[PDB]
Amino acid sequence: GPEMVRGQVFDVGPRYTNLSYIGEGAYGMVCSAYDNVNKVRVAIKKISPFEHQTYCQRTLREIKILLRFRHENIIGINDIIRAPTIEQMKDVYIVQDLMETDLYKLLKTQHLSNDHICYFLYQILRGLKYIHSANVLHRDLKPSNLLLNTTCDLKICDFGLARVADPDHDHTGFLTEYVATRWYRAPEIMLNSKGYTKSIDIWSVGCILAEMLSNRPIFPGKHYLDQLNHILGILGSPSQEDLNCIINLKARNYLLSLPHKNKVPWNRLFPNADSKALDLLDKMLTFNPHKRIEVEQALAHPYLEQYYDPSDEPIAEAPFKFDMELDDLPKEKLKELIFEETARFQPGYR
Ligand SMILES: Cc1ccc(-n2nnc3c(=O)n(CC(=O)NCc4ccc5c(c4)OCO5)cnc32)cc1C
Ligand SMILES: Nc1ncnc2c1c(I)cn2[C@@H]1O[C@H](CO)[C@@H](O)[C@H]1O
Repeated sequence: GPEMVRGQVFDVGPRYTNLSYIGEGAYGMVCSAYDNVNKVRVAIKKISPFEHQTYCQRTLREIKILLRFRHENIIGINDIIRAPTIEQMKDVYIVQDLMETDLYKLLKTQHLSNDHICYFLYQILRGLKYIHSANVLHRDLKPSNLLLNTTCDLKICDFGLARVADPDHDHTGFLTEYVATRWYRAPEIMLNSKGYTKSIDIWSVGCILAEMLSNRPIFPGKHYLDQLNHILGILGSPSQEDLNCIINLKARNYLLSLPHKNKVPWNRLFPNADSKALDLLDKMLTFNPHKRIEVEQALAHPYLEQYYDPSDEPIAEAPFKFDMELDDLPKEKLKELIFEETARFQPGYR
């Protein structure tokens, strides 16, 4: 019959066998398996998105982007398995390089040395440099989306919320819904931004750097608005100039309605941290997204000086483009596009 794991068919045989559970998450079990062709254990994520129209959006953009990207610090797609017809296609299996852990799990069981933190940050920013050079935003960076192995190699994964950048259409209203993980959301997400600019990913990296420095999320909000209160709990109330930058008056008055908060100095929060790391952290976690440091400026910061090397930091061929976007297309048209996009892996084909 068809192999299966924890009362669930993982119909990846005969090529992939000897399965073993890793974990779940984005409506999909993840297993390792032995690839009987390439003779190596691989990771396989099972995805069932065709009931819900958003899950289809997230699946298609992920596949499309990850098939186009080629970068040491970004997880690739090695194979995609699905039924040969389509009405049979109820599941999609995406085969990827097997990594050993992720930063989230690592931080649960280890305090990182400064040397380790510096190197992990470099790799995160090296990967991000590539993504942003394609004008793509990851939009959900966090420790559990950073895969690792014992040799300290790092790969960014989970491009389900990724989009082509779009600063022209970034403006949105106060309190707009959002899907990305609360603790890593830039302040402007709660104020006037849909997260369509590169500064949104830099904020998230700053959050991760703070977490590596202390093994504690720096901004653990419990609810939507509470998240913004935590951020101001460290940054302090916004400056006059920064208040004005905010366009719509609703968000502007909400900020005015908050009690004044004193800025907690970085080296008071992290007394044992490298002062160069704190200087870069300060520039990544800046309230005003226009003043926030850019990925190449972060790579060129004194903290990363032993690694920064543009000749060893690939960039993209040219800006990525979605021929048409996916936020209106019905989930049946999306399934079709997922079908064609995955056909290149169907045994046979020319
Ligand atoms: C409790 C506990 C604590 C710590 C550790 N580990 N594990 N590995 C290491 C390790 O490498 N360094 C030194 C270091 O800074 N290396 C950077 C580097 C590694 C590869 C590169 C590289 C740089 O440039 C290219 O390739 C220090 N401490 C470590 C393990 C456990 C279990
Ligand atoms: N390619 C991989 N190698 C190793 N583990 C992986 C992956 C992938 I894709 C996902 N996971 C595991 O699923 C969760 C994502 O953080 C975690 O449980 C994470 O360990």
